[PDB]
Amino acid sequence: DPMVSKGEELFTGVVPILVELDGDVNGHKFSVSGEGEGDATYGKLTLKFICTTGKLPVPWPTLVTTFLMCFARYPDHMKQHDFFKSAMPEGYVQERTIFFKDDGNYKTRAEVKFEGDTLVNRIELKGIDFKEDGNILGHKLEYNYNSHNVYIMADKQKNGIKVNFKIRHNIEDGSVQLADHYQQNTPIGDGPVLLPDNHYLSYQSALSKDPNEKRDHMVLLEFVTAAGIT
Repeated sequence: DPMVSKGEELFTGVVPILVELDGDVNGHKFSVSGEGEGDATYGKLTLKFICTTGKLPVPWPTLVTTFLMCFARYPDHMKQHDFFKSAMPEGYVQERTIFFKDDGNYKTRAEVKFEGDTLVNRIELKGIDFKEDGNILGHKLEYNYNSHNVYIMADKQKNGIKVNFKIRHNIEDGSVQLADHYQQNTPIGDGPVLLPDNHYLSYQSALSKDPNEKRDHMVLLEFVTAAGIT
């Protein structure tokens, strides 16, 4: 399939990844740069994020979804459902609103595209209506991450896809902080793109630290596989 092959060819190997985020949460201004590589053949990503403005004013875990769906492993039997690679190299806009229960919300707009051999994820994030002493600005979340599937649906009107999913961030008392995700993606380019039938991506995420790193940071190892059309 010559259409589907174009975007596929870009992901057959290990691809360098650049992430840039510019953020403001309740007037806490911060920037994060991230680097690593992704191997979509295996749905694998390896990333390290640095807060370049000092201390991250929010928990790392809350930014994990915001910090690369083109790196999912879509099985062969599902290749006609891979919107994300089909939009490449011209890329796609990923937009979200993320509602933290009993707290504030994040609004994000990201451009995911190739710049030569590097896959770039450029993000702006605005956070509003957060409680200073809430779980987010008060840093009350565990430094870990639960496995979640995420349900991709076609969004014909936007030449694109939508996603809604809920993340549960474990708290230091057995409580969970919910983060209700609404997401839309649309091509940057004008060309044909795949419009999938409903399916989902399964995510597993592990967070760690680098002993040699003195800046505030997050090491992220992720695996992501498409499923749900049998």
